[PDB]
Parts: sequence; C-alpha cells; structure tokens
Amino acid sequence: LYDPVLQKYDEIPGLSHNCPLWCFREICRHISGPLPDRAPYLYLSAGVFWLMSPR
Amino acid sequence: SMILTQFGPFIESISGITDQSNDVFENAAKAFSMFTRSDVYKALDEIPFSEDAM
Amino acid sequence: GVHDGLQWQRWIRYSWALCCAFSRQRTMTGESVGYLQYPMWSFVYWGLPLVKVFGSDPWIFSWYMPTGDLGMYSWISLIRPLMTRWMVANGYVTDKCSPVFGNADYRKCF
Amino acid sequence: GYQCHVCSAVLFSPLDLDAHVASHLTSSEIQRHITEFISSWQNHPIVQVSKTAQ
Amino acid sequence: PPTASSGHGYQCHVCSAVLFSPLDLDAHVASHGLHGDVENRKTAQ
Amino acid sequence: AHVASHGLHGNMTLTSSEIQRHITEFISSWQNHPIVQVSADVENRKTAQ
Amino acid sequence: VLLQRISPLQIDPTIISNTMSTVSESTTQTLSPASSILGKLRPSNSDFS
Amino acid sequence: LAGKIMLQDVNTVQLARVVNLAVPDTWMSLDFDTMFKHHVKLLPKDGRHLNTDIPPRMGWLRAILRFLGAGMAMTATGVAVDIYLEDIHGGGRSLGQRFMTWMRQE
Repeated sequence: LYDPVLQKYDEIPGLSHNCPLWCFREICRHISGPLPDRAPYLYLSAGVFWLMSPR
Repeated sequence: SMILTQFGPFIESISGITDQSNDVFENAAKAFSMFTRSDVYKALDEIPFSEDAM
Repeated sequence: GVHDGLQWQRWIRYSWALCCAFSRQRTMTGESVGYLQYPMWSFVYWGLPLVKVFGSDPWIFSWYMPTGDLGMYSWISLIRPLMTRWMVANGYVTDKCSPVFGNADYRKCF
Repeated sequence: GYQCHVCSAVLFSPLDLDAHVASHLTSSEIQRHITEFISSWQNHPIVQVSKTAQ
Repeated sequence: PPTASSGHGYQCHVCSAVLFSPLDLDAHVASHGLHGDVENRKTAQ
Repeated sequence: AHVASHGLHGNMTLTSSEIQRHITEFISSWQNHPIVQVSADVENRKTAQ
Repeated sequence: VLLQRISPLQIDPTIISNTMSTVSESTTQTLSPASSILGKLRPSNSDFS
Repeated sequence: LAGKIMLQDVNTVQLARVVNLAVPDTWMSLDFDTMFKHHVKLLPKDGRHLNTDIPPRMGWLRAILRFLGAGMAMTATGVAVDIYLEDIHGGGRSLGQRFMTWMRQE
C-alpha cells in the first residue's frame, strides 16, 4: 500500500508469514480430518453446532 | 487466486488503485453471501507460507 | 480501532472488507426472496473515510470526519470541482447553472 | 476544457467562459431592488422602440 | 488562461493508481519525481 | 506558491501536491525554531565531561 | 522576455492583500473601500509583461 | 435565567445543539478549542467581501461557521491548515433565514 505522506509502499509482510492463519487452518484440517465437512463449528443464533470427530 | 477471480475489480477498488464505484461493491456483497465454509478453508489451503510461520 | 494507534492503510481497507461483508441479508419473507442491500453511502454518512472517489488521488482524506452531515459536507466540498469534472465525464449536463455544481446536474447520476 | 471559479461550471470555449463570468458589488437587497426596478421597467413603450381615425 | 481539460487516459507508474486526465497525470508524476505574409518576412528580417 | 498562484484560486481542489505543500511549510516552521536547532539529548564526551 | 530574465526584482501581488486585510471596517455599510480596491485591482494573475 | 440567556453571548459549542451538531468521539484526544477559537476565522486574508458579512442581530452563525471550517480544515490528510472564508453565495441574511425556515419545524 502506497503512502501519500511517505511516498513509499509499506514493508509489512503478507499472508505467507503469519503463524495464526497457518496454525488455524492446521487445527481445522486435523480436527475435521478426512471427513467431508471442514468447519469445526458453525455459529448460529439458535446455537452453536459441533462437528463429530472423536478428537 | 480464487478470491482474486471473484474480486478482480473490487480488491483494488478499495486499495487506492481503481475508482470505487457502487456496483462493484454490491457485486462483492453478492460474492460475500453466496459462499460457504468449505470455500473458506479451501481458500485457506490455497495460500503457501514462508518458513517463519511454521 | 480508531482510538488506538493502528496502521491506517491496512485498518481502513480491512474495515471496508468487514463493512461490505455484512451488507446483504437474504431474508425469508413470504412469496419473495428479498435482498436487503445497503449502499456504501450509509457508512460514509457514518464516518467511513473514502479512499479514492471520482478519479481523485488515493487515500485522499482521513477518518477524522464527523459522522454526519458535517463530515459529509467537509469531504464533498474538498473535491467538488473535481467532482464536477467527473460529472461532465460521461456527460450528465443540463443548462441550469447550479450555484454548487454549475452546468452539471445531480439528480440523475446521484 | 475550461472551468470557471465561481459555480464550478465547466465549458469547452474560453470565450464561452468569459461570457459566463461576465454573466456572473454591493448588498443583496440592493441587487434585489435593481432587479425589480429593471424588471418593472423592462418592457414599457418608453424604452421600447420599433381604416378609421377621420 | 489557467484551466484544466477533461481528458482521457489512466495510468500512473509509481503508486500504481489510475486517474482522470493526462493533464494531471503528468502533474501527479511530477509530484512523484519531486518527492522521494510579407509582414512576417520583414519582421523576421 | 507561485505555481499555486497560477492555480486559479476559486477552483481549489485537493491534490497530493496540495497535501505536501502544507507538509513542507509545516516542516520548515519546525526547522526554523530557535531551540530545537541547538538542543540534542545525547552527549559528546565533552559536554558529559 | 529578455529583461524579465535579467531583472533582479520579483512581482508578487500578495502585498496588496496582506496589507489591505488590516484596514479598519464596520461590515454594516453599503460598501467600504477595501473590497472595492481589491475588486477593481483584481490582482490574482501575475502576467506582467 | 430566561432573562440571562438573551443578552449573554454563549460558547461556540453551545450553538451546536441549536443546529443539532455534536463533536464526534474521535476529537477529544486532540485539543479542539484551540483551533476553533483561534484559527478557523472569518474576514479572510483577501479582506472583506460583502458576501462574507453577518448582520448584527443573530450572530449565532459564527459558531457554526467555526464548526464547518474546522471540519473542512481537518478531514483532509496532512497538517490542520488554517482555513479562511470564501463567500457564502447568499449573504448571511438569506443564509440564516434558511436556517430560520429549517427551525420553523422541530
């Protein structure tokens, strides 16, 4: 992202450097496993539902 | 690249590259709602990482 | 996020992302599948700083706009002649010389 | 493309801009009174020029 | 007379933005570059 | 300010150039300040002595 | 053009504004001559050839 | 108190509530009263204009001119530049008369 004050792009790293995204999708992949669904729970006004993997 | 395909115009409508029209903002909202959780995590599995995140 | 010292290039754009992410609704009213759509302009009334509008420069003004008619007035009157040039582009012209936009109209385009 | 400074209107001819600015002093009530004066005297047959009766 | 014509053309290399007219495309790039007839015959005779 | 004087006054418009001309005037106003030109926090082995 | 290149002075009309914005006034008049001198002198352009 | 309220010139922030204006939440980190009562101003550096005039009665407009000039001076990026009054196209009489016609209703 360009800065009109500093006349530069930013130097923050992009997607490929965050432990939360990679670890997040790692947790979801292992908890769901080879099961066809992927999200470990769904939020709902009527209430949260859980995925049935034994782990 | 998947979100790049559905958000060809919109992602630079709001990054200071192309002009922000309304129609692309609502196209973005259409693509936001018409969407699911398997698409969430295949978008997440799409990206690689650069050996400091792991 | 405003009241604390957050990187503004990357906070405002993410706020656009969330803001548009919670726009549509998909109701279940009778006989019709209705779509409830807010335009961006309700949020711009509520104090969302525009990035680049009508061919202007990017990241043009700040988020210190008063969330109402005041700030609406402020950023519209910063850029109003550039607005009128964008108005005569894709020409929407009617000969009544308005005191605020001149030869360009407003009712059709807006 | 030529744009005037009052009213922000845009034209294509500089002579059109000069006539436009010429169309564009003192108090607003004094301009009100001279407009109502000239409108009251604008079409009388004093300023206006150009079978019976034994 | 100093004015601005409603032009055609959109690209800017530094900052990667697109704009309205070339008449201020060049000024925006300049901001980038700053910061960071016998009478005619006798007359010419 | 001279090129901006060639800018017609009643048709002011926000440009990036219009932002940073005020930035330059602000920084020059801070530079011409009589105390900050001589004040500096670190010593030099002489002043500390 | 040649004398404009050589000559050491520079013309800026802003001295007129910077002074005549300090003249006394009363703002309830039909007119007071500061706006009249600035209007009839209208010095916004340079173009002094 | 009802006798007092007439002749006393109120604070700038008072007349915001007349026009249902309010200071937004983001500004109280900053010092605002400084740039209200010292920097946004009328009688611009061009001078007087006879359109930049205010009638002697109903000088409640001065607060709102300070508010709007402050908003225009600060919403843009960069230094909070001082801001001067280019004309108001109708005169203060007709302009404040329009505000009277708005406040004829609630």
